[PDB]
Amino acid sequence: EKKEKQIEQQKKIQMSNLMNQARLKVLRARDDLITDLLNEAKQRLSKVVKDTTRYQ
Amino acid sequence: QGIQQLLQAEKRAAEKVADARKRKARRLKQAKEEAQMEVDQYRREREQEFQSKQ
Repeated sequence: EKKEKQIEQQKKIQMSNLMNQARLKVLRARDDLITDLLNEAKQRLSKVVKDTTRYQ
Repeated sequence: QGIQQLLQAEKRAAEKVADARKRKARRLKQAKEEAQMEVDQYRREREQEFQSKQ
């Protein structure tokens, strides 16, 4: 009951740590989808700076 | 004669309480060690439940 209950707890920590890293990977994947959207917006505002009549 | 043969007849019964005690010398010690040999049931159970870990 020490050999069995410890490995059942340690597996259940291991399973719960797997869903934590799976949730944090897809949440961090949602960062770069917004980060490049802000990055390409920074590029497309520079094209407004290039032409003069809309920029002034 | 009478009295000397009677005390030697007692030594048959006087050695019978030694046969009483040797039957509680041997039986006490011999079955303690097969009550020590039941740890082999724990040796086979641990490696069989090691497969449950495996």
